[PDB]
Amino acid sequence: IFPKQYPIINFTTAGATVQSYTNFIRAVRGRLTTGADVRHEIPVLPNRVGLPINQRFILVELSNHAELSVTLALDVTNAYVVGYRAGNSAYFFHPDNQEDAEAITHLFTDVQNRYTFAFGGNYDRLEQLAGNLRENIELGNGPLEEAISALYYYSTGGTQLPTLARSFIICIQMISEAARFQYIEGEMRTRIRYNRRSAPDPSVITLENSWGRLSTAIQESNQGAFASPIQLQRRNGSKFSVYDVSILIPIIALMVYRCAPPPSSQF
Ligand SMILES: Nc1nc2ncc([C@@H](O)[C@H](O)CO)nc2c(=O)[nH]1
Repeated sequence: IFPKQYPIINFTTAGATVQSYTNFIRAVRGRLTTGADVRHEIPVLPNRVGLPINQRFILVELSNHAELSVTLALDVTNAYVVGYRAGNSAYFFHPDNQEDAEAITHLFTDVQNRYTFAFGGNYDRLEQLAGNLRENIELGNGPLEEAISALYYYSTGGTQLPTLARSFIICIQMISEAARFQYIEGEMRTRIRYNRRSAPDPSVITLENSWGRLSTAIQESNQGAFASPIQLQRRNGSKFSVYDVSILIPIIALMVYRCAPPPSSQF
């Protein structure tokens, strides 16, 4: 066996409902947050510094309607999708630094074929590759059915990288963004409830883009007040400003670690 098999959380597109999608996202969230380190009620993701590699990754087994499966690697410290495995191959985005390049070797070690892409996995590289921006890519259970198939066929040549980058973007939103924001799990539940496939709107896209910033402002907010107004976007593109963490408590599910557990405050 490898020294600690990282936790795997399974999900299927096969008979999905709002109940099985909520379950899956609760589980994933419950795998990521320390439990403790609750800043003004939001759980903070564990600091990358004193984190042992045998605690670094969560694996998500994405099954499918035609019994094809993909296993994604999730980085606990930010819920980032760092790479994936399909059949006997494993592919990882290009790491952003040496430390990450190092850690990534402890992932799917039993695969025969490992590949590290030339490009990184952030939305900008991926939108350019997909040749289609996030607001023009559809989300919902049918798009996720299509994504898992694409990732699995990349191994046996039904590649086409535009389609593969598009499939990663779809998968990053319905899994890591849904976990980061209670708001975005809500958009996906509606698409699954009505069996809709719709692109994300401005309120959804700006939350994705502002998560780091939100984590820093909530962690350095004085008492509950943001030391300067953060503007978000409405679903119609109107900007508005949030000045206080309470507005965001039903919105953001977890935060990336930025500052010191306060002094304590948990008990
Ligand atoms: N591979 C992969 N790529 C990503 N790119 C951007 C973001 C965003 O959530 C950033 O926080 C801001 O755009 N998340 C991810 C992600 O989890 N996985």
